[PDB]
Amino acid sequence: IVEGSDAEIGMSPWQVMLFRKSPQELLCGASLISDRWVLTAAHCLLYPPWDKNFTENDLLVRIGKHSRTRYERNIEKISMLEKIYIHPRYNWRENLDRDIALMKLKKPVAFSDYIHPVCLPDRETAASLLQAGYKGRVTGWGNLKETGQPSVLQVVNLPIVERPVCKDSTRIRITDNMFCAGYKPDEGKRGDACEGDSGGPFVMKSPFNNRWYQMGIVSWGEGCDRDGKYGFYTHVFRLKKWIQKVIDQF
Amino acid sequence: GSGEADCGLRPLFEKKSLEDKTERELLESYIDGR
Amino acid sequence: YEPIPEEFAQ
Ligand SMILES: C[C@@H](C(=O)NCc1ccc(C(=N)N)nc1)N(C)C(=O)[C@@H](CC1CCCCC1)NCC(=O)O
Repeated sequence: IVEGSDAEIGMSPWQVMLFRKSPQELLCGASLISDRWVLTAAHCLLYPPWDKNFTENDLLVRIGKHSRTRYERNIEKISMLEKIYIHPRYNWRENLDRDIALMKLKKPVAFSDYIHPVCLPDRETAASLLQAGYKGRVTGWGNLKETGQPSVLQVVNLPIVERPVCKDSTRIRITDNMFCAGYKPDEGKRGDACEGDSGGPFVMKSPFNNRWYQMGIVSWGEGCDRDGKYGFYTHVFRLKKWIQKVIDQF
Repeated sequence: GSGEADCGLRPLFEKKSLEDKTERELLESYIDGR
Repeated sequence: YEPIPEEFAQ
């Protein structure tokens, strides 16, 4: 997170950390959607250009954290993966289209004041909130500047941007399963996700029932918090059906 | 519903009627805010 | 990063 601020305790009870066993290091961000399933970006697990191809036993899932490096005894919960599912049509070759993956935990995690699942949007909710100008929130333990890292979970509120503006800001072919967010060059305010925040949740609080819904997943960007450039996120509702399939089928 | 009842309600905030330091920034933008 | 307990390394 660039130009954000320290999150307050229990502010993102669904924030998950993808931790690599060896070497022990932050891999990606992720989110808890139920007591047995975590959602993240597919490029966190598979991305050939960088020789990345992790499997169930290469990593751990850490839920309920605040501090980036400390083992938060009695607060955080470390879980093991039983199965990883990458969207069958994930296009890592061209534009990172369909950058999504689901992870099944070995055992259900118990909720607490720091561990709680976020909601998945439904057609009605996505349509009401997914509008240009409406702000969302991104959280992560990633880099603070493009060129080091935070001690505590960082957070930023960012406005969703009109599809047109998103297209004309890059040479990469944008698709319907993506959306971008960030402040424009002349808006005075700034901020963005960055390396390390990948797979992290972009959420919005419904003004109708007071619940938090995950609308996107930190996917890609060109640099971090660069004027004229924007962050791109996986459109969670668009892939909602593949999510339901996977879950009630396995 | 489209998420196990209870999802999205944070133990330390919504369930106690407390708000975090910047959540109103979001809500103010769901109409015409900036 | 602070080392995490061993009974997790699986
Ligand atoms: C796997 C991703 C990646 O690094 N994601 C991490 C990442 C970086 C920056 C941002 C941001 N909102 N500013 N979000 C996520 N890649 C390779 C990229 O985003 C490419 C951009 C394209 C690579 C080819 C496929 C389309 C994206 N740029 C790297 C960089 O700028 O640091």
